[PDB]
Amino acid sequence: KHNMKAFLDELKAENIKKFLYNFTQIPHLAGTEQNFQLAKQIQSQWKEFGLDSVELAHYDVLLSYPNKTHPNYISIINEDGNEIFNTSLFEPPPPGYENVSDIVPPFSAFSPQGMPEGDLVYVNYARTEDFFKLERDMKINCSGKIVIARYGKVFRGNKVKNAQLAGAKGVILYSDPADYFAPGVKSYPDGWNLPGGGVQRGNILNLNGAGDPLTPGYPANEYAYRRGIAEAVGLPSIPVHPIGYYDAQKLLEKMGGSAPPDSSWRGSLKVPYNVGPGFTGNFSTQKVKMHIHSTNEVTRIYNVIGTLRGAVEPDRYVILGGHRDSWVFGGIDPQSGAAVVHEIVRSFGTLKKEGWRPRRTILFASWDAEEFGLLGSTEWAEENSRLLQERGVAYINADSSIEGNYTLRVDCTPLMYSLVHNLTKELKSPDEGFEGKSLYESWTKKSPSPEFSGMPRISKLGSGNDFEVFFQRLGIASGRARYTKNGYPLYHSVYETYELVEKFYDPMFKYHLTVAQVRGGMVFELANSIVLPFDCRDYAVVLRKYADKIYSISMKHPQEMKTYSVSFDSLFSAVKNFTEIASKFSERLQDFDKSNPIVLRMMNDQLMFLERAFIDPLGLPDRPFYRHVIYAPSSHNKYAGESFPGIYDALFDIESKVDPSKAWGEVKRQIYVAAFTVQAAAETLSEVA
Amino acid sequence: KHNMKAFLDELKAENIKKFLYNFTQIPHLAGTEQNFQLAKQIQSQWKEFGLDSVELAHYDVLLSYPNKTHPNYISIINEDGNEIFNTSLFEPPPPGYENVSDIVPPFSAFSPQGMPEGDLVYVNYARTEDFFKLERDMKINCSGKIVIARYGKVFRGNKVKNAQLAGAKGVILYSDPADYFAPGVKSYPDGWNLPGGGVQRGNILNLNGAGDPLTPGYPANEYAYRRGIAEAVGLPSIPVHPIGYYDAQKLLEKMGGSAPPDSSWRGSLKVPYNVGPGFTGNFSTQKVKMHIHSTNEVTRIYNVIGTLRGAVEPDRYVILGGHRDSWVFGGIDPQSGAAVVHEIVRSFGTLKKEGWRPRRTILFASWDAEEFGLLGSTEWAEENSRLLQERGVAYINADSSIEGNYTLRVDCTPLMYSLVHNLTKELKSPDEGFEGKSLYESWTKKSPSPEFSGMPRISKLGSGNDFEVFFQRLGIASGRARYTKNGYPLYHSVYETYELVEKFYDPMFKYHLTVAQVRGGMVFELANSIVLPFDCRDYAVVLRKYADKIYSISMKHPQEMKTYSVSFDSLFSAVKNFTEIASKFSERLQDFDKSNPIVLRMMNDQLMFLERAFIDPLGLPDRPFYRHVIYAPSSHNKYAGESFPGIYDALFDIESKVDPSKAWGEVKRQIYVAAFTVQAAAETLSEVA
Ligand SMILES: *[C@@H]1O[C@H](CO)[C@@H](O[C@@H]2O[C@H](CO)[C@@H](O[C@@H]3O[C@H](CO)[C@@H](O)[C@H](O[C@H]4O[C@H](CO)[C@@H](O)[C@H](O)[C@@H]4O)[C@@H]3O)[C@H](O)[C@H]2NC(C)=O)[C@H](O)[C@H]1NC(C)=O
Ligand SMILES: *[C@@H]1O[C@H](CO)[C@@H](O[C@@H]2O[C@H](CO)[C@@H](O[C@@H]3O[C@H](CO)[C@@H](O)[C@H](O[C@H]4O[C@H](CO)[C@@H](O)[C@H](O)[C@@H]4O)[C@@H]3O)[C@H](O)[C@H]2NC(C)=O)[C@H](O)[C@H]1NC(C)=O
Ligand SMILES: CC(=O)NCCOc1cc(Br)ccc1C(=O)NCCCC[C@H](NC(=O)N[C@@H](CCC(=O)O)C(=O)O)C(=O)O
Ligand SMILES: CC(=O)NCCOc1cc(Br)ccc1C(=O)NCCCC[C@H](NC(=O)N[C@@H](CCC(=O)O)C(=O)O)C(=O)O
Ligand SMILES: *[C@@H]1O[C@H](CO)[C@@H](O[C@@H]2O[C@H](CO)[C@@H](O)[C@H](O)[C@H]2NC(C)=O)[C@H](O)[C@H]1NC(C)=O
Ligand SMILES: *[C@@H]1O[C@H](CO)[C@@H](O[C@@H]2O[C@H](CO)[C@@H](O)[C@H](O)[C@H]2NC(C)=O)[C@H](O)[C@H]1NC(C)=O
Ligand SMILES: *[C@@H]1O[C@H](CO)[C@@H](O[C@@H]2O[C@H](CO)[C@@H](O)[C@H](O)[C@H]2NC(C)=O)[C@H](O)[C@H]1NC(C)=O
Ligand SMILES: *[C@@H]1O[C@H](CO)[C@@H](O[C@@H]2O[C@H](CO)[C@@H](O)[C@H](O)[C@H]2NC(C)=O)[C@H](O)[C@H]1NC(C)=O
Ligand SMILES: *[C@@H]1O[C@H](CO)[C@@H](O[C@@H]2O[C@H](CO)[C@@H](O)[C@H](O)[C@H]2NC(C)=O)[C@H](O)[C@H]1NC(C)=O
Ligand SMILES: *[C@@H]1O[C@H](CO)[C@@H](O[C@@H]2O[C@H](CO)[C@@H](O)[C@H](O)[C@H]2NC(C)=O)[C@H](O)[C@H]1NC(C)=O
Ligand SMILES: *[C@@H]1O[C@H](CO)[C@@H](O)[C@H](O)[C@H]1NC(C)=O
Ligand SMILES: *[C@@H]1O[C@H](CO)[C@@H](O)[C@H](O)[C@H]1NC(C)=O
Ligand SMILES: *[C@@H]1O[C@H](CO)[C@@H](O)[C@H](O)[C@H]1NC(C)=O
Ligand SMILES: *[C@@H]1O[C@H](CO)[C@@H](O)[C@H](O)[C@H]1NC(C)=O
Ligand SMILES: *[C@@H]1O[C@H](CO)[C@@H](O)[C@H](O)[C@H]1NC(C)=O
Ligand SMILES: *[C@@H]1O[C@H](CO)[C@@H](O)[C@H](O)[C@H]1NC(C)=O
Ligand SMILES: [Ca+2]
Ligand SMILES: [Ca+2]
Ligand SMILES: [Cl-]
Ligand SMILES: [Cl-]
Ligand SMILES: [Zn+2]
Ligand SMILES: [Zn+2]
Ligand SMILES: [Zn+2]
Ligand SMILES: [Zn+2]
Repeated sequence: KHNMKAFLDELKAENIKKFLYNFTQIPHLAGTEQNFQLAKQIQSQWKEFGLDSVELAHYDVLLSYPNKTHPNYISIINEDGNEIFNTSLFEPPPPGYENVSDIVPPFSAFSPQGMPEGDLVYVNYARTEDFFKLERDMKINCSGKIVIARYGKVFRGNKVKNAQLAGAKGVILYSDPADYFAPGVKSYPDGWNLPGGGVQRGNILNLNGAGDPLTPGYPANEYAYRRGIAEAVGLPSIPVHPIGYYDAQKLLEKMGGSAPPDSSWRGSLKVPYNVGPGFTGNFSTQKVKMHIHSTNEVTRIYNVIGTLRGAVEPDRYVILGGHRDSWVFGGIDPQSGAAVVHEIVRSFGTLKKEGWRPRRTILFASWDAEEFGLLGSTEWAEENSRLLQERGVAYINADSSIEGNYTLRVDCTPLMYSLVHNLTKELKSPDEGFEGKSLYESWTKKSPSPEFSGMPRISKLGSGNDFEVFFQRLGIASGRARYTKNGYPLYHSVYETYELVEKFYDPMFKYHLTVAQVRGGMVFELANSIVLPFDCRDYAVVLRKYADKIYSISMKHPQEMKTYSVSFDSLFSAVKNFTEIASKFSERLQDFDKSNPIVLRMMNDQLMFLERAFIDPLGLPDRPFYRHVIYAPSSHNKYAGESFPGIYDALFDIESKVDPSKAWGEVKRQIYVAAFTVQAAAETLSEVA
Repeated sequence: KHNMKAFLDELKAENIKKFLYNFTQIPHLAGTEQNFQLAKQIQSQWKEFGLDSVELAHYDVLLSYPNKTHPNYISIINEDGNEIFNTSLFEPPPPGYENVSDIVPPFSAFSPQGMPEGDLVYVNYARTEDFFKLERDMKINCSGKIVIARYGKVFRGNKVKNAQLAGAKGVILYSDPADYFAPGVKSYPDGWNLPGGGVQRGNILNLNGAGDPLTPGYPANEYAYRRGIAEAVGLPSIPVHPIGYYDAQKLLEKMGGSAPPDSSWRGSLKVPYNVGPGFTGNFSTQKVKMHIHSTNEVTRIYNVIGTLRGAVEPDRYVILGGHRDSWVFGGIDPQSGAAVVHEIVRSFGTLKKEGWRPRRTILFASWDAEEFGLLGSTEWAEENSRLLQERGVAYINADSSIEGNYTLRVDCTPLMYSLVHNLTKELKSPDEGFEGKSLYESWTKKSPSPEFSGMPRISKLGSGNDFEVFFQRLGIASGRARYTKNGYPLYHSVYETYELVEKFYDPMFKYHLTVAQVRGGMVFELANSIVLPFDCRDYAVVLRKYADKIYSISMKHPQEMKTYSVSFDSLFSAVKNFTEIASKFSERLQDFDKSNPIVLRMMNDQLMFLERAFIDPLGLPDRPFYRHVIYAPSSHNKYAGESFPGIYDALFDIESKVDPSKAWGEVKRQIYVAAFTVQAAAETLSEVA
């Protein structure tokens, strides 16, 4: 039989290991020759593996790179202007890679150039609430200061935006052992912790879904018109640079001014964690000076796009996509995901060579420049948005397969909750102590949902990965899955290597195999079930949960809700209707006449277009590329999802707005928008005529 | 047989006559009780005629009405402030209707209130070029003046916008016999001309597709949040009022200042047509004073929505829609169209009662508040946009069936050119002298296309009617057809009556019948052809024509095109590709395996979504509701279509821009957008996998 079991059994742990090793011996930084070579290899092998076509799609996008002859670094500088202390120019490379060239030194991609000099303020995680505390409660003013912030909690682009809005003239990011050194574990190479010389690379953009900073809306193709840098989307206006905790200790140890406000502001280094501004009295005339010389350059990138034509509905696309570019070796990020995809392709190709075809078309992607802002996926989607809007069934992401070795992590649309439950009950747990039990059982035991007894946690989609264009811009049902912990310390560091994975995360490649089965399994089902495997009722349940949640936030302001006549009735009414209509649609989907293919196509179209129905073509306020009304990335933390984001942001900090009538007006406006869109989505599930 | 001939033969001229008479005995002004009653009648009869369901869909939208106890009028006022001349307060009503109540007096809907007083400037048709001539060449300054303009050439909303941007403090519109009195024909009731006391009502909004001024984007339903009037879309900021040529003569006869610049500025009244400002010396101290007291009011409107469920593809909608609201009696506008629709419904219902059903679902609409800005169609589309985006095959408009009695007029998407040619060859010409000949033959003889010998003129869609939301916002293939002349004088006047039509336009109701066959025929084919009756190749042909046209406009500026590197190569390349791909798609559509319904559905979806592919979700600059990249209403004349409007407006008057680098940049940007969208549309016709 050519069925799911056949697909699943052909997947091999040993294969994923061979591929991971192959993809991680040299760096594959976006826009470099080495990453072009790997694209060409992936393209050749997918062809050999059996796909019907395999093409490269290229774009010319804004990237950022340090100047090789003018390195970036930070100094403590004395009253004379002598640099008495300099941060490191490179991470000590790991054992056996000390002769690898083209390791990009740590830097914050897209930082502008500058050499600002000033007093430090320490801002904790540089979260919205950290700055509120500092400005509102402690009365510290960051204007003209250099801020230093510890990585963690929220996306680093949000930190930089927040610093910049507080009037900082520069930002220093560092990795605190409180957040990146697990108790009892040793530093790389002897365990999986971050050494003091390790540093986290990463871009610091605020793109809000735009893709290439220069070409919002349109693909960065050969004849594209580009904005000038001054009008580019999402670039920071102040220099930024990341450092490790050895160097951070040197910058923090002399800090003076106010004490930290409380213990949630103290990391684990042996320093007081004073907020500043500036240093204690003896050094009060020493300053910090950054030297940043990175340049932004339009550079060509390459996606690989593989097609496995569907037998019955070739005009219906199930997409498995993940990126290929890495900061350095990409041992976990992305290559642990890409090796999984490569084996998935191999297994689908095996079946195809024996004469099978999926029912719908499967598209496989190896995206470029994900690290620089999801640029490769976003540009390709901009190019192909019409095809995707009308034909896109689903998108399954495939970045890192592991960030830990404890249990499964799934984030996805409610429309895939049932699919994930059902598949995971049919898969074997790889976990110690659950030999012969199902993945559902182990996952449910170790990660119980907060809401329902006997079910597992499934999170909403956030962002900071390549599903963003598909889900939040285009409204294609999306999901992702990986093994996780109970981020990871070596994230975006030179120390993320093949050996890190083989020695410390997954020596048997069993967690990888489990992830390939979940991802692959999802795609197989999406691509081959006669009836699309979405359950609209699961949306109805979460919609009520989110409505209760947003209502409760509003209800912290009972007096304003009275004064301005703020009602959530319309939104609850819409959610009720969606629940009733969804229930009747499910009955029909169960009871409809199974022989009739138009009836079948009608009802699958209704399932496919349900996610699509949550898109507002007007987008969210000031964020035109975030069009989904139910889910957007948090305005405060790009990684986290926010539900009813339009209402959430209208309510956020509302007690501070100077014109409350106007602010509450806008809350009511967002309620109207959301109720309307919920009702409109429900109506797509009504009988059609 | 239940085929098109059966549908077509059941249509009767005598039926349309009975309905026209029924729909035109009392006024049906939007938002009034009488128009609600007619909606309820139409709903009852469509039910009786056989439709599967017939519902009212209501909205609460901004309308405008004069104050019944405080009438609007204009005065010449002397140095003392005595009103020595007053324009009329009502049109003399026609014979036999002098006791009809609730005839709304002439007014410009949505005018703000005011009583400005000043000197007149006469601005011809108040076109963009009229104001250029006045300001640039004649050096007359309209700032603080009251402008008087003759109706004609362009939509009146554009006139008012233009006046307002020139700094006018009020506008007076009038009907010049040069434009509204045909030589040799008598005034109503003795012929079809406009009497001197006749006046053209009409709204003066600049909505740019928005619908209800208060709820852009979203339906004006029960829980809608509304903008405040100050933030409403499209309202004029200066008072406006329309008058007839008796009154206009009194205002113009004393005009002084400069002579008219040339004869294209002179109408047919016995006045010099001086431009002003102000009156000749003896009266130089007399002024003009307007008194406008109209109010904007949120008012309920009612669309009637009839459904005839499809037998095979019920989730595919062919829409026949036209409005029901009228300024007064609506003898031509709209009721000559609505009576045609009513008979179409009757004929489809006849067949249905004998057991037939169309292949696809047919939706019939009787729209409200079209006269106030296409509000009823736009709000319903906003409500149902998701259903329409994914299911809408086509929209056939059905406003006035006649504006003359000479030949056919068709404006539509290229995708319907072949359909219209083929249908018209099968229909009988109603024309004198073409007894026994086809409508194609008479139409082709009297209205030859400018491009192709042996073919008829088919125009692009403009706007100023209820297809705008469907075509230019949503990208649903749209068309319209009526009998026309070789506008009409009594347009939007009290004199537009049943008798005007029965006595002077169409006594035998044969032109009406022909129009019902064309409209009905189109819908029948769209709704019942196995393969959708669109020919993508016809788009390819016009796309090249428009590209040649826009290139030629640019080429008036050869030196700037050199300096700024302005190339149209990408756009021509895209048009070439569309031509090649369209040709290959047509071969497949001809040669594909006819038995396979998914292949059929795939290919019909590709045809349905082709029009859809020209939509940019970002819209045109500053006009977010005009999203079609090939067609928008002219920024200078809402009635006229413009091709490649983004490039056209970037080029318009470019020699006047102070920063030519920036202006030419934006031209190149619009070229990129257009080439991209053309290529993207073409790619939807490529094999899908
Ligand atoms: C969820 O689904 C339910 C239907 O199962 C749906 O109910 C609809 O509610 C609207 C109002 O929110 C109803 O609107 C009314 O329609 C009647 C005509 O049928 C009007 O007369 C009513 O207007 C009068 O009364 C109003 C109420 O005080 C006044 O403000 C107004 O000025 C008029 O006096 C009113 O417009 C509608 O009829 C029902 N539809 C049905 C089929 O029951 C509900 O709207 C859906 N929820 C959402 C969020 O869409
Ligand atoms: C209409 O359809 C035709 C195809 O039938 C399509 O042609 C495509 O044109 C683009 C360029 O406009 C080609 O792009 C090239 O791709 C190759 C890789 O295949 C690149 O090496 C090229 O880049 C190099 O050369 C450029 C040209 O001077 C340099 O600017 C660049 O820096 C590099 O040195 C270039 O990107 C593309 O390959 C073809 N595709 C095919 C299948 O022929 C045309 O684009 C379509 N028209 C529109 C408007 O889309
Ligand atoms: C390790 C850490 O600091 N974590 C902070 C907090 O993380 C979360 C917080 C909440 Br609340 C909810 C969820 C998360 C979360 O899922 N974090 C994952 C961090 C790993 C990011 C990883 N992505 C990427 O590295 N993308 C790139 C580019 C992203 C972009 O340009 O948009 C980048 O992020 O620089 C990946 O998705 O695997
Ligand atoms: C009679 C006249 O003055 N004609 C001027 C020039 O007309 C044209 C010019 C060119 Br160039 C190209 C086409 C035309 C044209 O087709 N004109 C038709 C005038 C009749 C308008 C008629 N519509 C309507 O009355 N609509 C309403 C509401 C429209 C809105 O709010 O958007 C209004 O327009 O007040 C109708 O479509 O039948
Ligand atoms: C990764 O694996 C690929 C393919 O198995 C290796 O690429 C092959 O390299 C040899 C040159 O030694 C050639 O004979 C083949 O043409 C290559 N094939 C392709 C498709 O590129 C590659 O060398 C491996 N890389 C590492 C680091 O092990
Ligand atoms: C920090 O690095 C800077 C730059 O390399 C060092 O300062 C330079 O040192 C040489 C003296 O060897 C001078 O010629 C340059 O003028 C210095 N440049 C600047 C900008 O100061 C500095 O010595 C290093 N500091 C430490 C502690 O190593
Ligand atoms: C997950 O599995 C459940 C249980 O098999 C599926 O629900 C069943 O579906 C069948 C076929 O329609 C119904 O007749 C049974 O009544 C259902 N049982 C229950 C308890 O609902 C469910 O459809 C699967 N989900 C997906 C997306 O496939
Ligand atoms: C327009 O035609 C309709 C229907 O033929 C007339 O409406 C009918 O009016 C009588 C009252 O005289 C009732 O018996 C019916 O209930 C009505 N039917 C409907 C569906 O409304 C209407 O009177 C005609 N109007 C004019 C001006 O002739
Ligand atoms: C134009 O209409 C105005 C307003 O009706 C007339 O002026 C009014 O006339 C009466 C005298 O009968 C006065 O009491 C009002 O004070 C006048 N109002 C204003 C605003 O002037 C005027 O007489 C009419 N002019 C002509 C020529 O008929
Ligand atoms: C208009 O009529 C023409 C002529 O009948 C149609 O074109 C023919 O279509 C048949 C069926 O596919 C082809 O086999 C013939 O070769 C076509 N003839 C020509 C000259 O093209 C055309 O399809 C009709 N247009 C529409 C929209 O139906
Ligand atoms: C890098 O720095 C060097 C040397 O100090 C300089 O000459 C060069 O212009 C810079 N390179 C870039 C790409 O800016
Ligand atoms: C913060 O500091 C700068 C001092 O130069 C000042 O311009 C700004 O107003 C200050 N803001 C507050 C709230 O104190
Ligand atoms: C692998 O699993 C063991 C057992 O719990 C755990 O203690 C170890 O920390 C895990 N490795 C990683 C990298 O999390
Ligand atoms: C109309 O004018 C009258 C009388 O001069 C006034 O009292 C009334 O308020 C106005 N009506 C409206 C709706 O504005
Ligand atoms: C037009 O007239 C007004 C006079 O009050 C003036 O303010 C404006 O600048 C003038 N414009 C030109 C171009 O003369
Ligand atoms: C009806 O047709 C005749 C014959 O050409 C024409 O002279 C007359 O003007 C037409 N009526 C109208 C209203 O155009
Ligand atoms: Ca782009
Ligand atoms: Ca609206
Ligand atoms: Cl992932
Ligand atoms: Cl029409
Ligand atoms: Zn990654
Ligand atoms: Zn990453
Ligand atoms: Zn009309
Ligand atoms: Zn009209």
